[PDB]
Amino acid sequence: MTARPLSELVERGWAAALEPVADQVAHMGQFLRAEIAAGRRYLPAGSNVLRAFTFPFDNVRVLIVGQDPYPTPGHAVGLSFSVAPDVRPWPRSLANIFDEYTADLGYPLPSNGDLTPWAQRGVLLLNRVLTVRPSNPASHRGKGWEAVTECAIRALAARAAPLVAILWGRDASTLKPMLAAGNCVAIESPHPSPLSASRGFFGSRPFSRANELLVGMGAEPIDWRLP
Repeated sequence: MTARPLSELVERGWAAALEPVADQVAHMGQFLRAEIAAGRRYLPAGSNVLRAFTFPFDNVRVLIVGQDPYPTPGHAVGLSFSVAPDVRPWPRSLANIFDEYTADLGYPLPSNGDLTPWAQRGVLLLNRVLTVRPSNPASHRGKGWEAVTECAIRALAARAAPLVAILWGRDASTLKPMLAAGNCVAIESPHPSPLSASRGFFGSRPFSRANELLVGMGAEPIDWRLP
């Protein structure tokens, strides 16, 4: 977060949708300042923390949920699982996601790990916790992000609009009630995560299944093709 008001930090739709957690967003901005004061660091970069909320709220057709950002410096860029275009090699999680991408859609291996194009086409790459202390996985659990991303997810589900949800950070029995009060929400089950690999993730066909569900709900499919 930051010191600007919600309308200045995130896209119009998202400002309105996250209105009820305006204060909590302000608190997280104050939390991040006080971490720098305490001599601790955070990822991703301040300007990337709410990056997922900078693509139109009205356009989101798919939700992909993760838990925490990458704990390794230079990985986390504020879209779940994405890395900056010059990051090589990819993290294990993204390498696994991309194996499934090639198996499911038949496309070639992406040129890099930048998932911006998915975010542009209305895939919301949301982590439940939007910051982490570097080299310390899950270090910002319970610091207040959970209420923000919960409000994000409940607001997304309350739209009169199609939504498909892919859960890649487990937490099914937490997330599934937030998505159940929606009208046109289909949840991909079961819920392997990228590191489940050959014990459930590979062959889960998340991308093709999302398009079949979208088309069944009267919506356009996602063009998953990365450069």
